[PDB]
Amino acid sequence: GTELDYDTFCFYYDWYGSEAIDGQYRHWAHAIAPDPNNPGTIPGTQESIASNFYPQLGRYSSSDPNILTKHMDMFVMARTGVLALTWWNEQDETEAKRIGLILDAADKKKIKVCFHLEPYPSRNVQNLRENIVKLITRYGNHPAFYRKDGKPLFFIYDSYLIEPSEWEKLLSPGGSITIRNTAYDALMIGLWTSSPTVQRPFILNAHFDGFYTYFAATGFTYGSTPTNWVSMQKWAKENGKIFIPSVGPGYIDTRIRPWNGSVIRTRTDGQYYDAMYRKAIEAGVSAISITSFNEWHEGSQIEPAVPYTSSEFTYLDYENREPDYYLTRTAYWVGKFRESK
Ligand SMILES: OC[C@H]1O[C@H](O[C@H]2[C@@H](O)[C@H](O)[C@@H](CO)O[C@@H]2O)[C@@H](O)[C@@H](O)[C@@H]1O
Ligand SMILES: OC[C@H]1C[C@@H]2N[C@@H]2[C@@H](O[C@H]2O[C@H](CO)[C@@H](O)[C@H](O)[C@H]2O)[C@@H]1O
Repeated sequence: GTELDYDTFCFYYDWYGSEAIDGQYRHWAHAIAPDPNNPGTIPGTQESIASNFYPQLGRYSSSDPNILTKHMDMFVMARTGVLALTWWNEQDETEAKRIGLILDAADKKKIKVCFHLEPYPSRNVQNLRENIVKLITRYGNHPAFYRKDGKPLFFIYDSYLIEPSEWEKLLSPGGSITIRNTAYDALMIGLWTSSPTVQRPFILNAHFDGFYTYFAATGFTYGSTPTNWVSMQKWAKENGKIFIPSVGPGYIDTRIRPWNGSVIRTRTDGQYYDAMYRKAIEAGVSAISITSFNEWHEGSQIEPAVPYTSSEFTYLDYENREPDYYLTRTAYWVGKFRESK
């Protein structure tokens, strides 16, 4: 009852910086988003960071090998065997260095790493293919690189921004630039957002291998409404698709999106997380994703947080629970998920 689960994916963000390592407390400092219907910036000082919560590890660097060790030990505590790494195609030496550091640290703990392909500028199926080839070439032989039944796995965020007719070229076995039957074949997991009438043909026509839902906030989309998960799984099974619902402990992003309060989901001392995780397991899925390890801007993190009140902000915290509660509660749910597999 302590081993890692390799069908449990935890979304991980490597974009945090410190002045010492990165030259700026990157992401702890963050622009405040204008209201879609100034706004200024959060300066990323000790007192004022771009989160409604406050990390136990402080304003850390994602490139600090000592932080990475600590994070891998947290994954072990949570029993989450796969780190699903945000990937922004920065094409810079700092990105390349950090990915290697994360793979190296993960391997010491038998954690695996897969990539979460983000909506980088001009993303399209051709440069996606080239980037999948690059990632598999660079990292595919690393011992921590994830495979499921012989295949890499990628999550594709906001996949609906690319038309199914383009996806088909990459993901159908007959597609013009197919990855199927090549050295670069992979399980491609697209984002299910809206109603079945839209999403079912999208997924089929795009030739995705499966789908995930991402959002930690229940009801934000059809896909992130857990009462839909039984029927989504039924459809997945009938159509040979892998459904990987995303569960999270809460949501709050109002430091960076002050206009977005309607998306707040309160943690209620863990009861929100328990409810969402239970629904995923009851749906009878093969794999679960966790939003998130450390999306601190969106308040979905399971990473330890501490009480903190500064002269600039009174942070939220884990209340009646201890800082590592969400790690240990994840481990509880991983056990229940395994019991179901
Ligand atoms: O606008 C706030 C909203 O922004 C982000 O989500 C956007 C997009 O990535 C999603 O696919 C669609 C889903 O309908 O919504 C937005 O356009 C997220 O940061 C989200 O959590 C946030 O509420
Ligand atoms: O990993 C998928 C998304 C997770 C999270 N909603 C953000 C998206 O990133 C945008 O918003 C971040 C702040 O929450 C911002 O730092 C980043 O630059 C944005 O691209 C992720 O795409």
